[PDB]
Amino acid sequence: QYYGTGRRKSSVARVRLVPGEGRIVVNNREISEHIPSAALIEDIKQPLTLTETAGTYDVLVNVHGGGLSGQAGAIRHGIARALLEADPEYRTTLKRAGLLTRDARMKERKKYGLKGARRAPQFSK
Amino acid sequence: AKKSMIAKQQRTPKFKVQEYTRCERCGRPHSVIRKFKLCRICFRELAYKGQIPGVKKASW
Amino acid sequence: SLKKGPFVDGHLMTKIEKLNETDKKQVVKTWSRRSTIFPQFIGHTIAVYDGRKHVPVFISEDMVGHKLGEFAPTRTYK
Amino acid sequence: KGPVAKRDVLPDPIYNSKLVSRLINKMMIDGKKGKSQTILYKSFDIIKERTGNDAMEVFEQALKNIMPVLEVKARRVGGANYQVPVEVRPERRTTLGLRWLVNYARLRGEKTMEERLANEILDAANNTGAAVKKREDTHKMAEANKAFA
Amino acid sequence: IRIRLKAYDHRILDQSAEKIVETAKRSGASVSGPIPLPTEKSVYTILRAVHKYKDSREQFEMRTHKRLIDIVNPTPQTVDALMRLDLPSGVDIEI
Amino acid sequence: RIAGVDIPRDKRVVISLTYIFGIGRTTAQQVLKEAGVSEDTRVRDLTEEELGKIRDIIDKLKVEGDLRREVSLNIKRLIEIGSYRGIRHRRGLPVRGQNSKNNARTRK
RNA sequence: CCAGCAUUCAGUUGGGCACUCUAAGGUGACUGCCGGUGACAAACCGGAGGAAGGUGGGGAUGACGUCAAAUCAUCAUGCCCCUUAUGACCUGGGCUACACACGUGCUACAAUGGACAGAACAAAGGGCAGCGAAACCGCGAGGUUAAGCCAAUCCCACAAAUCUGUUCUCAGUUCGGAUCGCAGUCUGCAACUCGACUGCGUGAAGCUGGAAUCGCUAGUAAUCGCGGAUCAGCAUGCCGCG
RNA sequence: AGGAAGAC
Repeated sequence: QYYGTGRRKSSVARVRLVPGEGRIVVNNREISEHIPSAALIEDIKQPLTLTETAGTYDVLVNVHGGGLSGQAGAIRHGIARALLEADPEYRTTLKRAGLLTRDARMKERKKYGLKGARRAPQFSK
Repeated sequence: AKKSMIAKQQRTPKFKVQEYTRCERCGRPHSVIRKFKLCRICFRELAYKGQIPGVKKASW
Repeated sequence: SLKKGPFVDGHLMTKIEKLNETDKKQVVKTWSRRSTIFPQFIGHTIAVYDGRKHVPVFISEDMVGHKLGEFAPTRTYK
Repeated sequence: KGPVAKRDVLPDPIYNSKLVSRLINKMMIDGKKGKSQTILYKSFDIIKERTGNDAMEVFEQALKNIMPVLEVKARRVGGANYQVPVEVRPERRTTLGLRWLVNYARLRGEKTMEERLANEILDAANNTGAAVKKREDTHKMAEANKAFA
Repeated sequence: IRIRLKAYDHRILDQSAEKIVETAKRSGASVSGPIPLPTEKSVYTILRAVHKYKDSREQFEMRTHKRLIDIVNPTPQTVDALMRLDLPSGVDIEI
Repeated sequence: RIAGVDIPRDKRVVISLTYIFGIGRTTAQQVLKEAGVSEDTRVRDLTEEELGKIRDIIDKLKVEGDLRREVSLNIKRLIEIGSYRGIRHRRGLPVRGQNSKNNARTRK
C-alpha cells in the first residue's frame, strides 16, 4: 500500500501501489479510450521495465488539475516517489540515472508593457 | 470650469442614464475606480500617504 | 423601438394630430431628430433642425419604417 | 560570453533499438500525430514492398544523400563580399539535413502529407533529388570558391 | 455555531485566533482549531504618469483573508460571555 | 437547369444548390432534410419525381430574379426618398457607419 | 480530500486527516567538502547527499545628472477679458466626416486544413439597484416564473487548440469573411447621424506579399482559449491566468 | 598598412 505524490506544471497526482500481479490503472478507466498520446504509454511503461519490479505491484492513480503533458510529468514524479518509497536499495541508481529533477518550469508571470512576458510589442524609428 | 460639472455631479440629473461617475475627492472623470471612487492620480498619492488599508505594493 | 412600437415626442405628436384633424397648416417647427414617422403623418411639411437652420421637408407616402432623422444630414462635403 | 551546452536523455541506455525506438516514440510532437503516423507507417510499408530489399538502409542512404558535408558563409573583406567555406560540426550537419528535408518536403507541393514525405524520402534515396541537388549546389559553390580558405 | 473573521492583517488575526481558542478552551466549549480559508485577491493597475507614457504602469495589491472556527456543544452562558468579551478593531468578527 | 442556370455535376446536392442565386447552405440543408436525399447525392443519379418536387419547392421559394428585383426596388425607393442612406449608396461610401477615413476600401 | 470502510444514477451521505489544498513557525542552498589552477589570498573548472550550485525563476526596487524632455487638464501669488460675460441654463449637432499617406493590431490566402458527429484534460478573478441554476417557449440573440449565494457550497464555469469516423482532392473552392437588403433580440427617455448581437441571402479583395523592417534564449516564441477592469450596452484595445 | 562617402 505504498503511496506517492507527484507535482508537475500546475497539476498533482497521487499513486498507490500494493503487491498485485503487475496491473496498471489511472482513474479506473483503461488504456484504450482513456490514454491517448503514446508519450503517456512510454511514461507508463518505462520505469517498471527498467526495474526488476514490473509484475509484482499493481498501481491505482488519482489525478487532479492541469493538462496532458504536465499531467504526464506529474505521473513521472508520482511513480518516482512511489518507487523511492517502496524499494530504496537501487534508489541511488535511479538518482544518477536521473528523472528526479522536478523541473520548476511553470508559466511565466506576464509583464506590463510586454505581450507574453518576453515580447516587446513592436519598435520603429 | 470644473465646479459647474461638480454641481452636475452632486445634483440628481433629469434622466437616470445621464448620471455618471466622478471621484469627488480630486476633480476629474476618466479612470475613476468604482469601488473606491478615486481616480489614478489622487488614488496613488493618497495610497502612498497610506490610506485604503487593503492596498500596498504588488509583486508576485 | 424594436418590439413595442415607435417611440416619439408625444407633445408635438398630439399637436400635429390636432392640426391635421382640423385642417392643413404651415410647417411644423421641430428641434427633435428623435421621432419615428408614424404612418398617419402622410402629406405634412416638417421643419427639422439641422444644427444651423430648420430645413423644410414634405412627407411622402413611402415613409414606411425609418425615422425622421435622415432628412437633414448634418455634414456638408464639397 | 562563451558557448555552453546541457545534458538531457530521452531514451533508455540499454535494450533500446535506436531507429526503431525513434520511429515508434520520438521527435514528432504537437498534434496531428496519430493518423499521420499510421498512414506514414503504411507509406513506409508501401515503399518497403515497393523496393526489392530492406527499406531502412535506403532510408539511411537517403539521409546521407540529403546530409551535407560542407557549406559556405559570407564574410566581409574588400569590396566584393567574399565567401568562405568551412568544415562543419556534426550536430550542425544533422540540423541542416533534417531542416532541408522537412522544408523542401513541405515546400515542393503534392497531393497530401504522407505521400509527399515519402516522395522526398525516395527522392533522397535515389541520387537524382531536388534537395539532394541543393546539397550538391552547396558543394559546387564550396569547391568553386574554396580558393579562399 | 460557526464564527468567521476576515481582514487584511494576518498577524493580529493570528493572535486573535489563539485568544479566542484560549477563551473557548478555558470555558470548556468543545473547541475546534481555526481552519485557514483561502484568500481573495484584487490587483489594480494605475498609470504611473499623469498625462502620457502609457507603457509606464504600477500595480497595487489588495489581499484579504478569512478564518473559521466551530463550536459543537451549545454552552450558552460561555457563548454569551464570549459575545460580551471585547475584541480589537481589526479582527472583524462575523457570527 | 434548376433556376434556368446550370448546376455542377459531380458534387453533393446540399452544396451544389448553393451555386444558384439567392439560396444558401443552411436553406439548402433545411429543404433537403425534408426532401430526404441524405445530403450526399450526385446529380448523375436521381429520379424525375424528386426532381419535379424539388423544382416546385424551389419554384415556391424566392430564388431566381425576384430577390434581385426586390432589393433593386427597395434601393431605388431609397433613392427617391433620398434620406442620407440613399446618398451613401449613390456616393459609394460605407453605410452602416464606420470610420470612413481609415480603411473604407471594400467600397470605392 | 473519499486513502483506509459501509452505502446510492447526483462517490450527495454515516465516519476520518495521511496525502493535493488553503498557511503560520520553520526546515532548506550559504562557496557548505574533494581534486586541480590561482605564490597559499579573492576567485575559476570538474565532482556529492539534493528541489535547485555557484545571485534556483520572476517581480517590486530605477544613484548624481542630461534632454529649458511631457503635463498650468488636481492645487497656487504673476498679467490679461468678464462679472447687464471667454463666466452661466438647456435642445440639436460635432468629437465617429474623407480624394489620401502613415503607426499598432485582428482576420485570412488553406488539405500540418474546412464542415459535421462522438470522447475528452478543468488555472486565476467576479458577483445583492447583483450573480442568476433547473424547466418551458423560441429556425436566435433572448423571454417566463424563477431554487441557491452576502460566497473553498450557488452562478459566470458548457475551456478551446486535443483524440477517433465521413466528406471535399487543389479550385477564388465546402477557403476567406468584408461590404449590402430583409426580419429580429437586448440595453437605454432615445440606437438616423452614432451601440452590440442573431437568423437569412448576397458573397468582395486576397493564392503567404519588393525596397526595407520588428520581437524572441530552462514554458521562452508561436498558437489555443479563459477571466477581469471603465461601464445600462459596446473588443481586435489594456491588465492578468492557464 | 586592412573600401569613395557631403551638409546641418
